Amino acid sequence: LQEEERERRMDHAPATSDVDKAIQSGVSVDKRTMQMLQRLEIGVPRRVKRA
Amino acid sequence: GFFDADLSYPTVRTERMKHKRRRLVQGPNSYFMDVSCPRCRQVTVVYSHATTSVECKGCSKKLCRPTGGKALLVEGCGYRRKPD
Amino acid sequence: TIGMFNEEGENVDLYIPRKCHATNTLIEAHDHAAVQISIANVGPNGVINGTTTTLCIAGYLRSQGESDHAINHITIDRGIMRIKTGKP
Amino acid sequence: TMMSVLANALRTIASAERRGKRQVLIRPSSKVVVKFLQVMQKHGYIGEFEIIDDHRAGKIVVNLNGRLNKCGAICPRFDCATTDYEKWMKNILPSRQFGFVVLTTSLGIMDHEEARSRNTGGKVLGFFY
Amino acid sequence: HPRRLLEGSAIMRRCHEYGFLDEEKDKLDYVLSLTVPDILERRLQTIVFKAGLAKSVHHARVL
Amino acid sequence: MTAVESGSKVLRMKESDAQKLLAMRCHIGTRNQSSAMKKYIYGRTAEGSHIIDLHMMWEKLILAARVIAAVENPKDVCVCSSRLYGTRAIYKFSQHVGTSFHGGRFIPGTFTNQIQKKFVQPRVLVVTDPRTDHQAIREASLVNIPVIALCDTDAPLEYVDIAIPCNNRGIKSIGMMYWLLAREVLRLRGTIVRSVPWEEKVDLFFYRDPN
Amino acid sequence: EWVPCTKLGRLVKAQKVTSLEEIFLFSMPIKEHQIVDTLIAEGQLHDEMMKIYPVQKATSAGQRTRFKAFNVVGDCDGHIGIGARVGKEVSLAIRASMIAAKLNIVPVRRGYWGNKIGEPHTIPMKVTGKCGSVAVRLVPAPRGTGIVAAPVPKKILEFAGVEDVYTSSRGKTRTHGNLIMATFYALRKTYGFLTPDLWAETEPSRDPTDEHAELLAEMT
RNA sequence: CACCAUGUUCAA
RNA sequence: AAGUGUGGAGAUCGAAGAUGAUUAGAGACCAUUGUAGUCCACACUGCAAACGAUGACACCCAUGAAUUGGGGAUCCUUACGUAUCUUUCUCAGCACGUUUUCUGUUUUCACGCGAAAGCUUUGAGGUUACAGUCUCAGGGGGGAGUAC
RNA sequence: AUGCUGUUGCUGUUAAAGGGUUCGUAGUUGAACUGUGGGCUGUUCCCGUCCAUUCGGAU
Ligand SMILES: *O[C@H]1[C@H](O)[C@@H](N)[C@@H](O[C@H]2[C@H](O[C@@H]3O[C@H](CO)[C@@H](O[C@H]4O[C@@H](CN)[C@@H](O)[C@H](O)[C@H]4N)[C@H]3O)[C@@H](O)[C@H](N)C[C@@H]2N)O[C@@H]1CO
Ligand SMILES: [Mg+2]
Ligand SMILES: [Mg+2]
Ligand SMILES: [Mg+2]
Repeated sequence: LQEEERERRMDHAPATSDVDKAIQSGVSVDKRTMQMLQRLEIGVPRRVKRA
Repeated sequence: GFFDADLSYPTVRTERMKHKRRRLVQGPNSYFMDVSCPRCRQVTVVYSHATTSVECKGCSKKLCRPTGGKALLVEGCGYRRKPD
Repeated sequence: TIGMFNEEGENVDLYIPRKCHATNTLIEAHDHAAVQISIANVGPNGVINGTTTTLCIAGYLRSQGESDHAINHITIDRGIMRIKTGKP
Repeated sequence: TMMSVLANALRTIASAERRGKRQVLIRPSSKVVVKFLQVMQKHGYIGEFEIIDDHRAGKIVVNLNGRLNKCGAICPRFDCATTDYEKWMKNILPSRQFGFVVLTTSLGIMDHEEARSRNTGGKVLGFFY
Repeated sequence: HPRRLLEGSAIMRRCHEYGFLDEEKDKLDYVLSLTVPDILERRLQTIVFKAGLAKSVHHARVL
Repeated sequence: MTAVESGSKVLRMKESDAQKLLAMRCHIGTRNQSSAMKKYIYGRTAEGSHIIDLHMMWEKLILAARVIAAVENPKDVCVCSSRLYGTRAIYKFSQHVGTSFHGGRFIPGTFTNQIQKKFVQPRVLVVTDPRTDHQAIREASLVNIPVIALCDTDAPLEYVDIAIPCNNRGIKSIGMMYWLLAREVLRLRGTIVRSVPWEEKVDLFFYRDPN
Repeated sequence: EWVPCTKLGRLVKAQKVTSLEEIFLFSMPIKEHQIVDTLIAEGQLHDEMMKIYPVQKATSAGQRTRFKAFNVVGDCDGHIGIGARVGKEVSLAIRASMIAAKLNIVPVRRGYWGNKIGEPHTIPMKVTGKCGSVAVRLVPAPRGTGIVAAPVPKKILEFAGVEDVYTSSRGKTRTHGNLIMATFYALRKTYGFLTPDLWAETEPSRDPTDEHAELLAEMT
């Protein structure tokens, strides 16, 4: 019952996801990663940086 | 990944690394170059691994120096590699 | 038409066994690492169909570490998994 | 030093086939070792193979299809009369049903089954099954 | 082959002649299936018991 | 496995999908490198970390999903994690997809000791790590269970059939690979549709230190 | 009664898996000896004890003694199984080897020496099997040869359905623990050798636990 | 780091 | 290595031997010595656990740290990544870093093998599915490496 | 019986056994190549022009 209570208190998420708050500042990839993302069939994604 | 090695038609990355006799067909590493003398300026053909010390036939000077591998050309000389 | 016959054309042996799709190795009855993997054939809208592509791998090939290289080589041949990106 | 080039080639095929490879690189090659492989193609134990030209002895890249269990070379090349085929089948072959003993005869390099039909004898080269 | 047509038709002949194989068995693979009681049934001690001329098989060997 | 029989582009990675992978750092490998995962590396970055090819990540991700979606009775998939960072993600993948799940010490004999009362017989094992789940994999070698694994750059790939390359180390990186696989298996089944985004937040897949 | 625990024994008890070669096809471990005597008919399955010998463990204050019993099982139509268990009483280890020999049941490929005319009289190729140093080699024999073997391999080869065979044995055959299990390893290899009959491509099937997954969930 | 050698014959 | 011959040398350690001591005895260990020897020259010997208790020459053979010398770069993909610090003369230098590759001495690691211990591109693997070439030795323990 | 004489067919790290190392004759073994021909006739997707902007669409 303390395990059934704290399993309900833990399964709670904010309205904005931690991934949606991560894109909204920019993902800021590395040199090698950005040099890879030119090669893809989708190109370099939007909301990106090069650091 | 996702491309498998074909032993008949190996990758340029795989094949450039290999020893010259460990290639699929063995071949040279060396080449010829057209060396211009530092004074005197006349062109000479110098082998890349010239263990002898080649002389300028016009200048009378020696524009190469043997090493353990590739021979070292003198300072101030111009050279471009010849094909084949 | 697989397995030995009689000269009267009746299939004499019991149990024609499976063969590895990577190494063509006949899978024995005690080879308890030998697995079948069913991959869902999927349609144009990205939802699975009622048909699956099944590929079976021998037990020694999983034992060494070389099964994952073999599942790649099969699914490129079957056309299941793409070999490279398209051009940008 | 390398003594028998055919015994070298069949040993590298048999070794790479028990390892389950997809291709072998055979070095050096001969006219004998390609005539041995073309016996192994006709009864479908190997796939397509390719002879690379050096101005040396060549190299052969053989595509394996999983069907070969063991190929080997009998050294020295013992002389085999026509009455001696059933003796060589019981010694080096696993069964009378499958498996071939390759011989070099006057008519060519053939397996044991063809040479029995053409009523010829030869020196034994090797086997494949 | 000459040694199988001759001399393979001799061994099938003596099986049919002495009662080792009935006349349906003609393929030569039935000689490989003969047993020791298949031969012992053809002794005169056995037929004189089987034809009915004696009460027991030890009556037949006496007579 | 983003190649369908007709030839559509329905399964392929999109600029929204790959933007999530870059944000959650699930393409950064560790410093070390093994032979079997060497084909999945694109290149090495400065500070010596390995970068994983996002094509081969996505092709092995969808290939593992085309295997999980082709399982009627989804309880025959068992997904398991001995490392602590996985256990919350293992629970939420099991909730949306409907698979068995196990966390913590594996308790040997779960797959082989048949008179135990914790005896299960899955058809597909999904391990979070090939290394910390060595015991789950080694019993799958005994009772004919193929293995799906989230492999890092140095992974022992004996008995692993579909090795997914990712970053299984960090808390956000793990769970993003379970969100995206749960997001995908539900698409292949037809539960959710591919047009609208899957509303369910990734945050519940993340492990959170309850003390 | 017999309540099964494994999914294979649930399907054998429900007659969903009907024959024993449906288990051999998918490389499944048996794990329950009631599977075998259900699938094989009861009168067409013979067993008898190969060897019983005592093995001792030196302890403080004397020796511990347990008897190691060998059993062989199989109808004489291509199924063979050998199991070796141990026990304090000789009656327990004989009973435990019966349980063990059915779990190790395995098929025997049989073939022809010369022409093919009926049921196979012999093994289809030369095969050896090695346990310890004792390796026995089994060679195909002609149609009316018989089993030419030592009386410990000969009793195993009778239960495996092989009617005519040549046999060699290379080293320390008076150790019957390894002589028994080397005849078993050699007959087990008869479905391991890829012959040009089996070169053809066969269409894949579905596991009995794949196909009947909806029925097995109804036992829970 | 003083000295500290040995226990008849078979059998259980 | 010991040993031998003829010359040198002769410091130290030191078979033999001598004294102490320990011990039931001590012909031993321990302490003090001390001859031949140790060391060199020129001859002789040819006796090792002279070992990896593993004959030589080729072939194939999975993986990850290193190390020594030389060389080179900074539906099976048409190619690509470079730092550090010493520098008025055996100095167009030296060392390092990342990566190739040849040769050598190895190490924890896939098959396979072995009675096992273990071996494993450095085979003891590629072997009853037994043939690349040559060579030497063995055939229960002794007597006996003895006698002639 | 004895693959305990081994050509088939034995062993040699530890069970008996690789000889201290090189050179070396008799001996045995020894790399590739000069070629086996030809003619006729039988035998639904995806790639763009209209919508939308960290996730779509008719085509
Ligand atoms: O000849 C070499 C061979 O061509 C190559 N296969 C290589 O194998 C490895 C390589 O292993 C060695 O790692 C050593 C460094 O720790 C390196 O040695 C080298 O060191 C450099 C710096 N001193 C050189 O200057 C030096 O000349 C060179 N000996 C390598 O040899 C690894 O580095 C690779 N990561 C993987 C390769 N497979 O080894 C052969 C000689 O061992
Ligand atoms: Mg006394
Ligand atoms: Mg004292
Ligand atoms: Mg002194």
